[PDB]
Parts: sequence; structure tokens; C-alpha cells
Amino acid sequence: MSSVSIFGLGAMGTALASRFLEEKYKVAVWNRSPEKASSLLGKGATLSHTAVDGINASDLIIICLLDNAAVEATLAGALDHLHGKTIINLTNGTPDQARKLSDRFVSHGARYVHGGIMATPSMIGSPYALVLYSGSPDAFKAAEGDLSVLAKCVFLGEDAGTASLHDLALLSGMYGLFSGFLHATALVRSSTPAVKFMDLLVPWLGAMTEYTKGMAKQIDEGKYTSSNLAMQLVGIQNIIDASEAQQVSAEFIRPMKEFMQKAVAAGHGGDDISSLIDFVK
Amino acid sequence: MSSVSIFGLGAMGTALASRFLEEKYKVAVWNRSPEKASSLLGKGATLSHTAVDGINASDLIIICLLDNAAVEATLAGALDHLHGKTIINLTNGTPDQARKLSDRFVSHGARYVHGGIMATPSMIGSPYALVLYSGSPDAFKAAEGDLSVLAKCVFLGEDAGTASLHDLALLSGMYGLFSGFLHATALVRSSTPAVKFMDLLVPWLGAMTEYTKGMAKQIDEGKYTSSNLAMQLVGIQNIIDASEAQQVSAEFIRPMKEFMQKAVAAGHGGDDISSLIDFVK
Repeated sequence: MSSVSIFGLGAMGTALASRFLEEKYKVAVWNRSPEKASSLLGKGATLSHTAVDGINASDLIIICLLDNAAVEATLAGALDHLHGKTIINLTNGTPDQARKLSDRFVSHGARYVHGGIMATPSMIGSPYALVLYSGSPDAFKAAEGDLSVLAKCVFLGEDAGTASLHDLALLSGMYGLFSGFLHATALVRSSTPAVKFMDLLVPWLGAMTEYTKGMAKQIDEGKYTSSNLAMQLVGIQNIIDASEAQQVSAEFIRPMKEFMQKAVAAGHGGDDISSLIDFVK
Repeated sequence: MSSVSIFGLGAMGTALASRFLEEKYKVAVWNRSPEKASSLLGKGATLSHTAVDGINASDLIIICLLDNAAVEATLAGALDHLHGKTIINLTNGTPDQARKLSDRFVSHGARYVHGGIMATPSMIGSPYALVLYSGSPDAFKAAEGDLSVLAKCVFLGEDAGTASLHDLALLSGMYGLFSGFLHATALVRSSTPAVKFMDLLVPWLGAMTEYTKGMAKQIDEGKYTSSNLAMQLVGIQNIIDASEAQQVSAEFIRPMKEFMQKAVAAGHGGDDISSLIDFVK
């Protein structure tokens, strides 16, 4: 009934194409490595032998490649075919990269929206997958019926770079959590195995994730006033001292140490952890 | 019907004493600052005018002070009264501090268990509060009926320092999460307020907390094999580059950058984030 053309059959691109094929769409695929990776022929995908063929296979083009440089290189010989196309670029990169690509594609007669896929491959099509989108609003509005088979859609405005800013923000959250998981699992390894420890760590991270809601309210009010910075810096020293005694690196908690120091210096020792928001500028 | 004696009426100690008084226990309290902080007289607590009186008020002594040095200083003039007492020390510190205090109190005829309170004051008495305990098992077994009015009880063995090791591990987890929350809320501040952003951040941290269960299974199996380290280091560079362009510090993610580098060098570029566990030793 309707069509789509996908660029990239890594793990994420393979999941987007599978899902369009389950939902009975006509699907063209461009595969970097057809010699070793599946082109999903069995499920009904049609192989795009060149980038030009991939652009001519549909007016709706979904790009999922390793980086924004690989986007420019893959399409360099096909800019003349972009007139009247809608481009959805889900390739990971920076807001600046997305503003420059948007400008280039619009100059060739195309409309552009960028996306951040907030999901693993296996989550694609489940109610837990989310994609953030920004750029051409007419383009998003006409494509949303198709894009909603992958994931919940969140459009957050006309700047082609807003979506990548939110994506990188959420990933810097994830890397903090993973830093915590690693420091914690290492410190305790000598006494309890990782899987048994998860019985204590997972509920505690759920309780402290709930506590961050409270901290966000403090940041928007500008409150901060009431355990405080002063008592928490002695808490951090204990973790460091215990870390060295287990022969475990403390590098992961050193940045938070530095920010808590800079804040007591400017007289914040009686305020909460929310107060650090002005010191990370 | 039964009794208890508490040392410390900071925010946490006040919550332990309140809770014992609601549950109809006879409660003695030692207060560092009776001139400015409540001694809970209204709810029926009795003020211990000296540390000796506090030790003689009950055979069950619960200590909740700022640090393990303040424990030694507060009780220095009362070591002769410890014979046949059960000491529960919930004061934050290192495993070594807890082994040394245990040895000292046992030499004076007392039994010793250390605790880590995994809770805010307001959580005390709720089904979400947890306390970790370690040291004298006869002492824990006789006290548990009383200690269970505060929180779930988890005893994890005879070493007086095991409880503090687990406590500091869980707090290093929390500080990773908070590092993530701060890096994320700052990066996006220019475009969306902290409270609105929580609509995206909280579900994403729940999804990635679930993903750590998978990583713990990989660490205990020694697996690691399958997005990999190589692609994630370019992901981290984007966050750094985007961070500098928003005038936001990237210090929080630099330690994870260093550990991911050391691991590709020893040929781990195709393995998962679980693989970093051997590099934090």
C-alpha cells in the first residue's frame, strides 16, 4: 500500500526495515556489506544497487548509518535526485552536524527531519521505544503515520539540531548510570558476585531515580536549601579510601568531588546536590 | 514493654527515635545540641545528660553520628560501662574503621554489628527502607525484632566491615546516576526546563537500569561478546563536542572515555560495556 527506502543494515537499520516489512510496507534497502550481512530478501526487501536507486525507490528516505560523514559520502553522487524527497536522518551525531546537513539537503529541493532513536534494536516496534524528531514540521506531519510503527514519536520543533541535543543529553545520563554500575560492581566483587548484588543495586537506583524528580523541581525554582554538600564530600572521601583499599579505581567519582568543592568555596556547603547545576556551566 | 538508647539526633537519628517512640518502646536519646535541636520530649523520649547515662539507659545501643571519629570521642569517657551491651553502629564510614571499632568494643565486653542505612530520613518505617548489617550474629539475631520496625533487615555475615563495603558500593552507584542527571539537565537547559525534561529522562534511566541486569550476567559468565566499545567512543566524542558547544563541562564522562580507550588497546573494541569490569581494578 505505501513505500519507504532505508539506508543502512547494521543492527538498528535491520530492525527498522524488518518492522516496515512486518507492517506490509514496500521496502527498499541500501546495505554497506551485502556480501556478509542479510539484505532481508526472504521477508520481501528489494536491494538498492546504488545510492541513486535508493533515492528513486521512494519519496520517504530513512537514513541509519554509523556517522554524519558516512551520510555525506554515501549520497555524494546522488544530490541531483533529492528534489521533492522527504529525508528522515536517524544517524547519531551533534546538533551542528544536523544543521549543516539540513541546509545542504534543503538547497537541493528536499525537506529534512533529524531523529534520536532512544532504544536498542530489540525494542523497535514495542511500546517502550521512543524517537525524538526536529526540523521540517510539514515533513514530520506527513511521515508520522509511517514513523509511528517503529516507536512513540516526540516532535520538539523546527531547528534540525534540537533532536540531537536531547539524544546526547539522555546518553550522558545513561553513561553516568553505567559509571555508577561499574564503580559499585567492582568495589563489592571480592565479597558478592555481580548478579546477586543486583538484588540490592536495582531497587536502590529506582529509589534514587525517584529522588532526581525532587532535584529537578529545586533547579527550576532556584531553591536548593535542604544531608548537604559538606557531609556528602566526607561520604565521597570514604568511597575513595574504600576504593583504594579494595584495589579499585576511584576515577569515576573524582569529577563529582571537584564540582562539590567549587560549590562549598562559593558558600554552598549547606545546600543540596541540585545546587551543582550552575557549576557545570 | 522493651527499651532502646540512641546516640545522635541529626535528621537520621531523629527519624530512628521517632519511629521507636511510635512503636511504643522506652527510648533514651543523646543529643549533641540540646540548645537548638528537639530532644523529642513531647513524644516521650528521655534526655541522656552524659554518654555514661546513655550506655546505662539500655542494653541495646543504636549509634547514628556524623563520623566514626565522633563515635570514639563521644564514648571515650564510658568504655568501662560496655560489659554485656549490644552496640548497633549505623554511622557512615569505611570497612577498616568498622573492624577497628568492633575490636575495641569487644575488648570491653560488648557485642558489635555495623549497619548501612539505605534510605532518607522520611523513608524510615516505610516498606522501601533497607538497612545492611554485619558482625556479631547472636547480637543481630536478638536485636532483629526491634531493628525491623525501622526497615527491611539484610544480614550479610560476621565481618564487621562487610556492611560498610556494600553501603559505599551502593552510594558510588547513586553518585554515577547523579553525575548523569547533572550532565544531562545542563546540556539541554538552553532548550527545555529541568522538570519538563524529566518526562524523557526518568523512563530512559528505567530502561537502562533494566539493561544493567543483562550486563551483570555477562560479568559473572565472563562472556562480553555483543553496538560495541568502538562505536560508543565516537558516541562519547559527540557528547563532549556538543558539551563544549553548549558551554557545559564534559568532566563527568571523561573517566568512562579513559576506561573505554584502555580496553580497545587490549583488543576489546568488539566487546560490550560489561567488559570494562577488569579495567577498573
